[PDB]
Amino acid sequence: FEPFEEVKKELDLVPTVPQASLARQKYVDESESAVNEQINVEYNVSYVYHAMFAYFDRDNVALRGLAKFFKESSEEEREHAEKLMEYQNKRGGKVKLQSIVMPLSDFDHADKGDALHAMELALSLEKLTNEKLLNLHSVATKNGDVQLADFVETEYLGAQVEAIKRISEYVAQLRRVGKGHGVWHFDQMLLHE
Amino acid sequence: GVIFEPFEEVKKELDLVPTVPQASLARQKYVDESESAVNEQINVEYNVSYVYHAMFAYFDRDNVALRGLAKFFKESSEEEREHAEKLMEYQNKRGGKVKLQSIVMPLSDFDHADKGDALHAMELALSLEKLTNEKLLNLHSVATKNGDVQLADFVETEYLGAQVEAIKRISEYVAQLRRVGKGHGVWHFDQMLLHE
Amino acid sequence: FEPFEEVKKELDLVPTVPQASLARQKYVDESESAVNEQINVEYNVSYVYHAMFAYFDRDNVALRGLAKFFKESSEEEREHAEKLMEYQNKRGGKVKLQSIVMPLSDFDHADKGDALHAMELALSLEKLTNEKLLNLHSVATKNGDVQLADFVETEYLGAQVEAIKRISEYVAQLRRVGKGHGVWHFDQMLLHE
Amino acid sequence: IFEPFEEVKKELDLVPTVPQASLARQKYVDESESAVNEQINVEYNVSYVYHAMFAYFDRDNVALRGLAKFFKESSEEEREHAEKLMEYQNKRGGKVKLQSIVMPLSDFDHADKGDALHAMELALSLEKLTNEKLLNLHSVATKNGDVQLADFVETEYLGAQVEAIKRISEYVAQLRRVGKGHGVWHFDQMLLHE
Ligand SMILES: [Ca+2]
Ligand SMILES: [Ca+2]
Ligand SMILES: [Ca+2]
Ligand SMILES: [Ca+2]
Ligand SMILES: [Ca+2]
Ligand SMILES: [Ca+2]
Ligand SMILES: [Ca+2]
Ligand SMILES: [Ca+2]
Ligand SMILES: [Ca+2]
Ligand SMILES: [Ca+2]
Ligand SMILES: [Ca+2]
Ligand SMILES: [Ca+2]
Ligand SMILES: [Ca+2]
Ligand SMILES: [Ca+2]
Ligand SMILES: [Ca+2]
Ligand SMILES: [Ca+2]
Ligand SMILES: [Ca+2]
Ligand SMILES: [Ca+2]
Ligand SMILES: [Ca+2]
Ligand SMILES: [Ca+2]
Ligand SMILES: [Ca+2]
Repeated sequence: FEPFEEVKKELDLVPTVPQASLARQKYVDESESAVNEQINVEYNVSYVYHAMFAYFDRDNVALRGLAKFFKESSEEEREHAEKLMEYQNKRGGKVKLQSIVMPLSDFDHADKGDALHAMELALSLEKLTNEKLLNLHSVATKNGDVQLADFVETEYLGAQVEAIKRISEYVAQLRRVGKGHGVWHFDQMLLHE
Repeated sequence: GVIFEPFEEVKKELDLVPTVPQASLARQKYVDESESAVNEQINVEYNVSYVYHAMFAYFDRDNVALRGLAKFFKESSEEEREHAEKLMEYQNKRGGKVKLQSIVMPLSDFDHADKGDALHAMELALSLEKLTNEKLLNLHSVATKNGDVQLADFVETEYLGAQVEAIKRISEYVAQLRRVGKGHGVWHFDQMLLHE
Repeated sequence: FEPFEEVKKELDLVPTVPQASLARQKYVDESESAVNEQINVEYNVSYVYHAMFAYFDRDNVALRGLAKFFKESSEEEREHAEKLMEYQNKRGGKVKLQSIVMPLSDFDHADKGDALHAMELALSLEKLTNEKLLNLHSVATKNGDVQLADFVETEYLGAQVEAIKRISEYVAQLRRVGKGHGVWHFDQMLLHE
Repeated sequence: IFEPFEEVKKELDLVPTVPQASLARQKYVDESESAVNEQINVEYNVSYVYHAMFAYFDRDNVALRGLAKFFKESSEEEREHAEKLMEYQNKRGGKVKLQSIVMPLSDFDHADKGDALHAMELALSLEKLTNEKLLNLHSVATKNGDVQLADFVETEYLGAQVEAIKRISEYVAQLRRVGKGHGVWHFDQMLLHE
């Protein structure tokens, strides 16, 4: 091994124009795009959770535990997006934030009750996010990006499994306690959890 | 530039949420073969825990009196049970159902005239750790073959690195026991282990 | 009393073969065997409780208080087995661990509800263990082993009575609160007890 | 049904007897052992090059104390990268074989770029080369089916390598922005106190 002989083809590949990443290495456009797509997925879920917070924070709904949970969840989802934005820049890809569509605003449900409906929606959104994460992982693996696949596994896939179980447990408890007094009590639990 | 519509895309995720009470709500892309393989590994770890407990019980005998080895095997048994429990918790995180299986009777006596009890037991422990490593790698192969990305990662992250460390650690014990020789040497090594 | 006269009959009986216990004194094979049986009983209950924990830790069951209680109980039970293994060695008996059978995996019950059913099962297991402990004490007394009897009463019988009252109270409370909200509430109490 | 005492037989009589043989080694093929040794030499060589760069920037007539400190610290860290692989080799029961280290360049001045920018561009290229080498090592592991070696490379090296590449890229970018003379000296003061 001769660093100065083998580093030559590396020093000649150092970008000249100011707009090109100096760090980018073995990071293909398809991977860059998939990371941007996931940033948009996380940001969308953040926005949906913020909508759910705004619903449960209504005076006539008055489920303070669920409001707090969705408010904190929204904040956490934004962090998930930001971590991906930072990762994008670590790899020398360019972050491209995309539009975020209007979420629903009302989360009432006659049969299920608002709490259960909202938690079932949250569970489905977390499972949807997991599918998107597995897709980002598929793009990494298809393109042979070893470090991207590891990043997704280490920072996202495990936590997503945990998030899914946590919400699943909420759905289960909400189904057990039933509407009315039980839901209010579950909400108190969540308020103080 | 709209590339994702959560409320349109969850629709299929919503009408897939179980209604029957015995069904997991969390389970997602976790196939029966993976679930079974995790149950099998739980039983592997629990068996090893029981075997180490048998070894503790032997070295704790008044006439054997190797307190460092007894302590090591006792702590190893507890750690192995933790390895089993972490897999049990993982099963439930993935929405699989834990099924504890029977645990076979271990040997009770670990004497060996030629090698000496201490070296014999450490070589046995080494072989058990290597066997467990093989089982773990087999569990990993099941995940990779079925394309379970997160199960493969769990196994690598939580088990494989530690297993390599456990194997080197016990290998070092075997080497030292061989170096010090039977009698005074083994007793001294045991004192070291007792205070390690 | 002449220690050195009375002792020469005890000094020449000190075992010489390395496989023989030096400590063992007035400890008959039946007592040694009965101690090994109780070790297996305690270990079996540890395993059953671990199976109970694994059931209540399911996302769709989501009774965190019961899950925690059975998890801690499994650990406590293994400690009960271990203390008997150590006792065996104190008396110069040889520990022989035996097979542990596969326990039930599922604990749902349509009529009683899962929580009440599992607590009634736990109560029955503790009563069975008590019967086994009293049988062990009986073996000790039949054989005139004074210190084995003492060890069982001091270390096991009192604790067993407390465990049985504790679980009986859980059963009673579960019956009082009823299924649904009540069970979930009881579970919260247990979670924080 | 799992029977530890039956299945352990295969392994129990595979336990090596000769003092020279690893007791730990399991599913670790010669090609992986060799590739780990190669990477040890890669890291050690980069450590040596950074030490050469330290020695240049520490010259009284160059007097870029921030860059000197940065390269000195980088040299020590690179030696730690080498040593972690040496320890890993022993964890897996492979035999460490240290190789020769070639003479590095001693002077890092550059008429057009200026010494600071040239040295940082060189460092960036060295880190990218090391990344390619690490990915090669990972490829050897994957090709040979060594699950734990691949995991070790990803966990201990690849993420850190990405961070080191971004870090030095940022230095190159800043040196380009501030330009030669007062700007470089000021960047150097920043790095000195970083
Ligand atoms: Ca998320
Ligand atoms: Ca932030
Ligand atoms: Ca942040
Ligand atoms: Ca571009
Ligand atoms: Ca939990
Ligand atoms: Ca283990
Ligand atoms: Ca634990
Ligand atoms: Ca535990
Ligand atoms: Ca099933
Ligand atoms: Ca990993
Ligand atoms: Ca007990
Ligand atoms: Ca203990
Ligand atoms: Ca203890
Ligand atoms: Ca006997
Ligand atoms: Ca008494
Ligand atoms: Ca009381
Ligand atoms: Ca390095
Ligand atoms: Ca060091
Ligand atoms: Ca060799
Ligand atoms: Ca990995
Ligand atoms: Ca930074």
